[PDB]
Amino acid sequence: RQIAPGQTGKIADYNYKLPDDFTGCVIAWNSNNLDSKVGGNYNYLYRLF
Amino acid sequence: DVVNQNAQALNTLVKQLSSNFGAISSVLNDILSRLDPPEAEVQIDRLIT
Repeated sequence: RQIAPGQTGKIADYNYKLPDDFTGCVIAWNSNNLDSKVGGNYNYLYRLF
Repeated sequence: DVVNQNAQALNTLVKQLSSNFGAISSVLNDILSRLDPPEAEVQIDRLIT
């Protein structure tokens, strides 16, 4: 709910922003059954600052 | 009856300065500097119209 033309945040200010003329689509779905780990899967990382 | 009339016509356009025209307020750049880009697109669309 941050990937939108005109929004900001963890996605659109740091690494991944939409252009103002996004001629695309938005599709997401859950795949937690292949990334679930008891202690946590910390191979996948992101940007905060 | 010519000249004053034209002045009144110009004064008519003077009264077109501070009209809302369906927008939030008639101030252009503050609404440009407060709201979302598509929200500002809607407001400036109303004002230009």
